[PDB]
Amino acid sequence: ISLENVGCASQIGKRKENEDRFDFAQLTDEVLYFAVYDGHGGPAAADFCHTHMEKCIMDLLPKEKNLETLLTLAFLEIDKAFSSHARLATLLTSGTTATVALLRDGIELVVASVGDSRAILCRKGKPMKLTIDHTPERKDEKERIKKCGGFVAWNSLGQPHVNGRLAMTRSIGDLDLKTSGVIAEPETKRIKLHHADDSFLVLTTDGINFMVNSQEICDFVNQCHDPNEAAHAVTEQAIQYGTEDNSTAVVVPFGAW
Ligand SMILES: [Mg+2]
Repeated sequence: ISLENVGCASQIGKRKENEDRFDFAQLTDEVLYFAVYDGHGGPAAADFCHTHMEKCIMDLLPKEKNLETLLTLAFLEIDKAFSSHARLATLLTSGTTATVALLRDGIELVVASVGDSRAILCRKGKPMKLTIDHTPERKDEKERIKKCGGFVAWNSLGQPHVNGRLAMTRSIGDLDLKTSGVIAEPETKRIKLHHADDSFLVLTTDGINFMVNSQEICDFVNQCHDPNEAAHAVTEQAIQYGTEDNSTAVVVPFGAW
């Protein structure tokens, strides 16, 4: 897996600020990192994650061999550190998704997420979704919101929001909703890559996600010669469909690219 062929694109769109962050790096000889963070309420929370995630992960790697466990601890560590940082005034309502992929030894893929940023494995030409959206229509998420003293309010567009404010049920930051069910504990997915079958991994933010489903995302990517082109093609398509949000994509090529 060569990081020199990863594609990335981040387009601000019709917003005053780009609140998306993305990154990838080689953390150790065995472990590669890829992440998108889709901010809301100001970029503070996404930028924080973008600034602190590598080190938080690298510190944990000699202590935790289980990548799913590691990523869970890391997300909670990062949220704890962010909350100290905001405390010490819009920062109290700054929040972010976080979708983090670790790839160990070129073959063991672990994805941890809170929120609605997607990670899609293209396996044998078909989308395999490696995240599930943390949104208020989800039965388990609904139930935990009520259990912790939050509630769901539906806006005039028929969209559900936690306490009438937040469209997702897990995030980093959103400190005012951390005691009402909006947790930083991620869900994780583990998959063994198969380099004959597996074509790429694509991470996307809501500027894309609101415009296209995950099959359409794979479609855009597959019509492109390289990941770099693919990553721009995905973001530009979202914009052409009239998206108003920041649009960010990371395309990581695998054996079957
Ligand atoms: Mg956003």
